[PDB]
Amino acid sequence: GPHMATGQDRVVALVDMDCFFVQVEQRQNPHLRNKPCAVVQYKSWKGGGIIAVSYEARAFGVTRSMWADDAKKLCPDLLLAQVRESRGKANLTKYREASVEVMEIMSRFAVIERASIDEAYVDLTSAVQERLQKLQGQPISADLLPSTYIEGLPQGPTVQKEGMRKQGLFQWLDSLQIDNLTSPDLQLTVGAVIVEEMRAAIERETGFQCSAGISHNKVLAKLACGLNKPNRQTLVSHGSVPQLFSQMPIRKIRSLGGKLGASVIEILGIEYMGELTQFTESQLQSHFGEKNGSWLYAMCRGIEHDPVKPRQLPKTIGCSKNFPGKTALATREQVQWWLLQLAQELEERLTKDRNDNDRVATQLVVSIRVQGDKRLSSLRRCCALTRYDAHKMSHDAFTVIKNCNTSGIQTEWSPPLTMLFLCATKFSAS
DNA sequence: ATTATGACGCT
DNA sequence: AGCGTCATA
Ligand SMILES: [Mn+2]
Ligand SMILES: [Mn+2]
Repeated sequence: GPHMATGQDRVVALVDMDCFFVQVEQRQNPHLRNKPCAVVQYKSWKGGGIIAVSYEARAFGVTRSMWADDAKKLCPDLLLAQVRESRGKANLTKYREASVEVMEIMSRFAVIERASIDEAYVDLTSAVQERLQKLQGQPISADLLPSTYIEGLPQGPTVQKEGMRKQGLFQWLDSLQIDNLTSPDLQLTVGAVIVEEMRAAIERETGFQCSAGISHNKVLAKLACGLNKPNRQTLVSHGSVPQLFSQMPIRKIRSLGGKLGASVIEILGIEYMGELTQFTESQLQSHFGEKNGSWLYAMCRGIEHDPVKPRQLPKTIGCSKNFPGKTALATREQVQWWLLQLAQELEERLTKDRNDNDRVATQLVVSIRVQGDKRLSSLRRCCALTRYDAHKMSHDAFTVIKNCNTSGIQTEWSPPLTMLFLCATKFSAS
């Protein structure tokens, strides 16, 4: 245990915007503020599909992946904002641009890894070292942590939520050894001070509220972020992990929400993350492979080494559209019209990207789905991307897929297409 | 008939 | 390269 690496070398934060597309719409339209509201795409089919939900609306049981007509049954006064439509399809440009606003603010504090349209990881290790020296070994005042929860506290020997939060924070700060500049708990605490500042800057400069997690790695930071949403941040210390994990369903951990997580549970006969500690690393590797087993063995002990990648920008720019049920594309001209629609939005986004970010895509991926099939994608073919023009891209896309047509006559398309996807990839500096 | 994305791992 | 998994609004 002298040599037992603690996995406490880094301070990592995860910042995630609260109900993000909803906040974007509420900033634009003040009538939606502090109301049960949701963001919907399309409208004809069952009122449209919900993709974001305000906390007021979640109180009524409204969720994402709910049809708006069904959501209105739970919440009759639900207000709805519609995703823009351009060239016959949902267009997410407003939310992508809002995301850039937030990411550029975070980048003033540290290197960030864009993890989704509305969240980024922050490696704060260096910022913390600097703030620690600025500090002088003064105590950290509760006043510097006005929206911070310390997971696991208060504990040991009032019934208000904010009262509980301060109780826990006071116990944490009372215990801290601010004397030691290499203390991991102290380092997390200064990390949280910086994230309060970052979150204040995001709200001041965009109007958007967010939550955050602070811990020693990405998985714990992501988990921490969720603990006290909305508009709060949570510090998960190395020490808080045994109790936290002792009743944490395995599926709650990032990457375990799917088939792998289900196989951990079934094969091992366990339910909670903490139960993993009873297996040897070799045992876990035998069941889940070398990489996953090593990852699980360390992760259940609160340790993970995945770095925060310095990447603020998406690696791919894609445009996709489903043609569900009876709207499936059964005609050549239909297929070519929609490929052009997709290609025109792609050209628009690619040109904007080239101007803002000094880079050019070099590969065009074309993906389709066929009726009665499978899975999200039936077939994925790549071809060169040499020019940002929609007509070339759409013609090229048709070329690589046109032989998928089992149809006897080339005017018809069989079996009908239920999805088209164009994705630009393999960016190079330009 | 959730839809529209976007990253990463496997072979 | 093409496929599959996991994730987010
Ligand atoms: Mn969010
Ligand atoms: Mn998110």
